[PDB]
Amino acid sequence: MVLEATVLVIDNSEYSRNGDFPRTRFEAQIDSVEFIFQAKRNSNPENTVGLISGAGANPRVLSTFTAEFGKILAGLHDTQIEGKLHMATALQIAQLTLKHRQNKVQHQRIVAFVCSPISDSRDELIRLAKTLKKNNVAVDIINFGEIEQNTELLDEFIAAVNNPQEETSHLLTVTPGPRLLYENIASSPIILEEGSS
Amino acid sequence: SQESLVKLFTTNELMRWPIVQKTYEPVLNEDDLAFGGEANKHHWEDLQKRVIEHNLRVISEYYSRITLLRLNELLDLTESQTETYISDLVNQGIIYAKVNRPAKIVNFEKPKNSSQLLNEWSHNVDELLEHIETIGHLITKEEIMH
Amino acid sequence: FALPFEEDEKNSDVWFLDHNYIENMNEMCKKINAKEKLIGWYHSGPKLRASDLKINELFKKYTQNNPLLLIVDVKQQGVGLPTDAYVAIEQVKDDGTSTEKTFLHLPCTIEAEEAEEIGVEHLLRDVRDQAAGGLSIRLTNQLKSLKGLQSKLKDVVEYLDKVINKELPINHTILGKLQDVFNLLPNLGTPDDDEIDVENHDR
Amino acid sequence: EIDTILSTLRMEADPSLHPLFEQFEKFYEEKLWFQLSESLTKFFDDAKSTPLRLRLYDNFVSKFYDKINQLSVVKYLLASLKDSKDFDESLKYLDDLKAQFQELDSKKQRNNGSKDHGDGILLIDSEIARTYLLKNDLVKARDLLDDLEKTLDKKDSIPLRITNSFYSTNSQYFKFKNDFNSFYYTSLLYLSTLEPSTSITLAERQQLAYDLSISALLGDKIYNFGELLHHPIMETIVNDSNYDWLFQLLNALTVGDFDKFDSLIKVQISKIPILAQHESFLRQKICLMTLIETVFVKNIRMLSFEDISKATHLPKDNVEHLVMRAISLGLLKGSIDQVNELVTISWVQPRIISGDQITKMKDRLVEWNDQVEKLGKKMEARGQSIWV
Repeated sequence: MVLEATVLVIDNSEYSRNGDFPRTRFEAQIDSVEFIFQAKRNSNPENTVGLISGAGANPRVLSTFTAEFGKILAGLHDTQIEGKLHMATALQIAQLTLKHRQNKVQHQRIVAFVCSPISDSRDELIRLAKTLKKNNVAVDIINFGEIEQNTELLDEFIAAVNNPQEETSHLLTVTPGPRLLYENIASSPIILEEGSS
Repeated sequence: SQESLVKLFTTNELMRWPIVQKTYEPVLNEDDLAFGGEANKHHWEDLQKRVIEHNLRVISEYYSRITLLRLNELLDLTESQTETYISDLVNQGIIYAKVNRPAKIVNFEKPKNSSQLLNEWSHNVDELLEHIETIGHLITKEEIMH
Repeated sequence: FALPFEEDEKNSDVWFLDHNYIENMNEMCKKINAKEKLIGWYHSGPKLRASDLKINELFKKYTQNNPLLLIVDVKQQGVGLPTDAYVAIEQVKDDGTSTEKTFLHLPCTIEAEEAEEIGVEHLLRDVRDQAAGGLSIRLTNQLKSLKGLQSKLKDVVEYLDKVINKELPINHTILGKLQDVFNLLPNLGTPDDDEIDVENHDR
Repeated sequence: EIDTILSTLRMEADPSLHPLFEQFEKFYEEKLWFQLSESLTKFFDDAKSTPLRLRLYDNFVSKFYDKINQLSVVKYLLASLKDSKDFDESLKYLDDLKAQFQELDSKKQRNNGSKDHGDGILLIDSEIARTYLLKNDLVKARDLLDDLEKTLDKKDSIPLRITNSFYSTNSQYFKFKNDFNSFYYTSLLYLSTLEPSTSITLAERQQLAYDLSISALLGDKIYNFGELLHHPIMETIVNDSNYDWLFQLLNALTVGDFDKFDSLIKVQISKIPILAQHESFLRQKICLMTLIETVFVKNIRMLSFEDISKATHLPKDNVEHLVMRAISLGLLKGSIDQVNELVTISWVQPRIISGDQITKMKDRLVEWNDQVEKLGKKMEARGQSIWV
C-alpha cells in the first residue's frame, strides 16, 4: 500500500526449523523479507520498514523504520532461529513501533509471517482485534504455517479486524510445500493489497 | 595404615596413648628403618611424646580451664611428668597455661586483655546493625516477586 | 540520561524501547568523556518486578558485566534509602528449587565526586539536622537512630509471621542471617559486660 | 531408503511397539521434524528394554544433525549407551557424534549466521567420563570433568540440563570411594538443577532416594534430614516396605529421639550390614543433633554438662568428649569449661530451618522490638525540653 509503514515479524520457531521451503523455512524467510521491502519502496518511496523477532516470550526490536536494506538484513542472521511465535505479544509490541514514527500520514501495518500456530489463548486476539482497528491498524497474516495439518484459527481473527474504514486485513494463502516462499508472496497480493474505504 | 596415621595427626582429635600404641604395635613398629631398628626403638618411644604434645595443643585451644586431675587421665601420664611437659612447651613459646602445684586446675588460656575484649564487643554490635540493614532489602525483594 | 520508553499497565511484558537511541547516545558520550560507558539502567521503582529481568537482558548487550539496575525513588516515600541497588545474577536456588534469574541486593552508598562536591556545598545552605555537629546535633541523632533501627527490626517480625501464616516462599538466605543475629547477642554475666560497666566509670 | 529399515524393525518388535516405527516413517516424509524429534525421544525411553534401540538410533543421528533439535541427537545416544554392557561400544559412538558437530559448525555457522552447537559437546563429554566410570578408569573421567567445568565458567548463560549431567557424573565418582559427605553435597545440586521436562522415571528417583538416605544418616557433617524431604525424590516415595523403615530412621534423627532410634537400629543392624560397621558414627550423631539443637532453641548461649548428660543418656565423662568433638567439626565453636561445667558457644553453624524454629526466631525478635520501644519511651522523657 502506498504511504505505509510496516513491521515485519520474522517467525523464530521449531516449525521454521522444519523444512517446507528451501533450505529450511528460516533461510526462505531472508529472501521473502528482502522482497517485500524493496517492492513497497518502489510503489511509494516514503515507505520505511522495521523488523521485530517472533522469538521467546518477548519480541525484541531488531530494527526500527529504515530504508537501508542492510540494517533489516543484518537482524535476520543475528536473531536466534529456534523460539516460538507469540501472536498476542507481537501485535502490541509492533503497535508501539508503529506509534513512534517519522510521520503519521502513513498507514499502520503489521505484516506477520506464520510458521508455527498460536501459543496463546484465542480470545485474547479477538479482544485485541477491536483495539487494533480502533487506531486504524491492520494485520496481514501470511499463512503457510497453519495449514500444514492445522485447522485455521487465523480466519476468524482476520474477520474481527476487517471492517472498511481506511485499513483492511488480508489473509495471504500460500501453498504449504516447495515453490519458494518469495514467489508465493509475489503471486499473493503484495503491491495490490490495500486498505478499503 | 599410613593413611589413618597421617590423618590422625593432621586433624584435631583427642586420643589416648596405650590404645594408639596397641593399634600400631603389630603394624608400624615391625616395619624396619622407622621403628623396627634398635636406635629406632627410641624413635618409637618418641612417638608417644609427639601424641601427648598433640593432645596438649588441642586441649589448650578448646579448653579455657580444666582440672589437673583430669588432664593427667586423658594424657595417660603421672602427675610429675604432666607438669614438666606443660613447662617445656611454654618455654618453646607455642602454648600458655598456669598450672597449680596443689593440683586443682590448669588454666589453658593466656589471660585476655581489657582493650581486646572491648574491641571484640564493639564489632559484634556493628555486625547486628549491618545484618538487619541488609535483611530489610531482601524482605522487600521476596514479597513483591510473590 | 533518559531514553525513549513506554510502560503498559495492561500487561507488564509490553513496554517499548528504542535500540537505535542507545547506539546513537554511545557515539556522543565517548567524545565528551571516554571514561563514561554504559554500565546499566535506572528504573524509577519503587516496586521491582519480574518483567524487569527481561529488560535487563537487553542491556546485557551493551556492557560485558551484569547490568546494574539502580532503583531511584522519585516519589520520595522513604526517609532513608534514596538509592537501593540490585544486580541480576543467575544461580541454582536451594531447597529443590530451580535455577532462578534474580536480583540480589549489593551494597550501595552516596559518596559524591569531588567536582560534584562544590555544587553540593553551594545548594546546601540549610542548618542540617543530621550532619554530625556539636553536642546538640548528636543528641537529636541518638534518638533518631533508635527509632531507625526499631522500625527496621519491626519489618523482620512481620516478614517471619507471613512465612508460616500466609505461606510466603522460604528464602533461606534471610533465615541464615538471622541465625547469626541470635549468635552475636551480648550475654550478660560474662567478664566482658562487667569490664564495659567499669569502662563507663573510666570515661 | 531408511523406510525399509523401519519396516524391518517393526516386524521384529513387540505389537505394542509397532505404532512408533510407523510414526517415524510419516513425519520424515512430510518433512516435519518437530514431531519426528519428540516421537523418537518417547521411543528411547520406553523401548530400550527391547534391544531394537541399537539399530534405530544409528539412522537418525548420522543422517540428521542440523534438521532435528541440538539437544535431541544427544538424547537418543544417551539411552542406547546406558543399557549397553560393552564399554568399547559406549566409547565409540561418542567419538563419532563428537566429530559431526565439530565439523558441522565450520560451515553451518557461516551460512546460517547464528546458532552454536557447542552446548551438546559438553553432554557428550560428561558421557565419555561416564563410560570411564563404569569401566573402572575413574582417574581418566576426573580430568575430563575438570576440563568440562572450565568451559562452564566462561559461559554467560548455562542452561540447567548441561550442568545437570555434569553433576550426575560427579555424584557417581564420589560413591565409588564411598565418601558419604562428598556424594551428599554434590547430589543436592543435581536435584535442584533437575529439568522441568519429563523423560525421567519414578523408578530412577527411587534408586537415588535409597542412596541419598544412607549418605545422610552414615555421614558426620549432616544435620539436615528434611533437605531430603524438600525434594519429591525422598518425600513422595515413603510408601514401600523398604522406604518405611528408612523414612523412620531419618525422622528419628530429625526430632532427636533416642528411644525410637534404638528400636529401628536394633533391627536394621542385622538387615543392612553396611549400617552395622558404621553403627558407631550414627549412634553418636544423635547426641550431636541434640547438642546443636538445644542451645539454638534456648535463649541462653551457655549450656551445662548435666543438661547434656540427661538428654543424651550418657555419663558426664562421655559428655565432655562429645563437646570436644563438636568444636573439632565446626558444629559449634567456643570455649569448654570443665571446672564450671560449661560450654559457652561463640558460633552456631547454619542449620535446616523448619517452621517451629522460625516461630522461635520470630518470638525472640518480638521481645527485642519491645525492649527497644521501652528504652525509646525513656529516651523521649529525659530531654523533652531541649534537643537543640
